Amino acid sequence: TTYADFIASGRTGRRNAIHD
Amino acid sequence: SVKEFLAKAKEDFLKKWENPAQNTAHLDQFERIKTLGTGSFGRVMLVKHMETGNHYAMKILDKQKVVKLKQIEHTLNEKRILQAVNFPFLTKLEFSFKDNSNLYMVMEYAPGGEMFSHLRRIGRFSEPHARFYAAQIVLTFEYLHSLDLIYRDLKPENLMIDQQGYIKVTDFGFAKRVKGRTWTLCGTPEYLAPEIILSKGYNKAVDWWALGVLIYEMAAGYPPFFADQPIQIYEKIVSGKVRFPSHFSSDLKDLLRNLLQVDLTKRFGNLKNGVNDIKNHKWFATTDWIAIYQRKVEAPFIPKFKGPGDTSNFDDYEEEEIRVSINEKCGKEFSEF
Ligand SMILES: NCC1CCN(c2ncnc3[nH]cnc23)CC1
Repeated sequence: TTYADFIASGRTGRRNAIHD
Repeated sequence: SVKEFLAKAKEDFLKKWENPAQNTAHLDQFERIKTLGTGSFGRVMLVKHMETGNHYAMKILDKQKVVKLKQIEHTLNEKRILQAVNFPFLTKLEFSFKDNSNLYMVMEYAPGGEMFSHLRRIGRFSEPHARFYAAQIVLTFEYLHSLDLIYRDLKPENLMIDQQGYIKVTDFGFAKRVKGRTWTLCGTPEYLAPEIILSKGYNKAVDWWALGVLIYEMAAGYPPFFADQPIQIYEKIVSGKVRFPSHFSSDLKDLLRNLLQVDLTKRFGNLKNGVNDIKNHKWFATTDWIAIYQRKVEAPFIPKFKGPGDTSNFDDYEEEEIRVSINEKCGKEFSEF
């Protein structure tokens, strides 16, 4: 499931901004 | 009318924009209580204003770290804008000042914690719950865009819940007053419009795309474009192929298709009728826009509170000194702050 794929990803925590 | 409300708000904003408040407090007027969040140049703390006993959120930026990160102009944008705005779903600056080492911005404290925390814990929000938040964002963006401001970092991490369960859109670090197009690569991977990723000049339509991402994430419990590395996220976004959970209502999908539109001539919020294509979409048909703005609507979730400076809706972060050098750092760079 997509939910399961999300929760197993490294991007369920607070996500950092990107810049330049 | 909205046009009348907004013209007046613009008069108010410009007066402060052209003549910014500066040096309206000092560090030792505040008792520091707890770190509520951290970031690249420092943190935000819960503080108590001693003279009044009011609680605030104090953002502390290390000038040297701002300089290393090439965020001088962006930081000056943040303070200059936040001191000048006034809106129910924003936290304007109550005070700002600087010392030898740091920049300080003092704002209304939102005790309910980050939407992010609640969204992750609960999994996903019901469509009515998502719509209640989304409406507040639509109105804020209406307000901000009318002032020629682009926000550029919408996400659950940057949406604070207040004691009444309403939102504050915080984190103005990438906010910019610009007429026409701008070019900076900034934002958060999951929320970046394809124009940004493709390194085009872009405009406030990036905020409306980011709204599509947020509504999707609130309603699904995960974002429309995700993967372990940013590059893979960027590849998905520029395809633009979105897949919707089967529980998404017909109306929701249709809204999202029009927000998450790679074609700028068709993207909602960027059309001839501006924000009204969003305000009058069927998904929002139950939304009473004036009552949301007046905070008359009953919030679908109200935070659990124990006291005025209770912090149990926030994660715990390691507390670090606020050190103030005996030598002034980066005076020229931050002269106007
Ligand atoms: N991006 C997440 C951070 C969490 C801590 N912050 C915060 N927390 C509480 N009230 C506030 N009023 C203004 N900012 C702010 C700042 C944002």
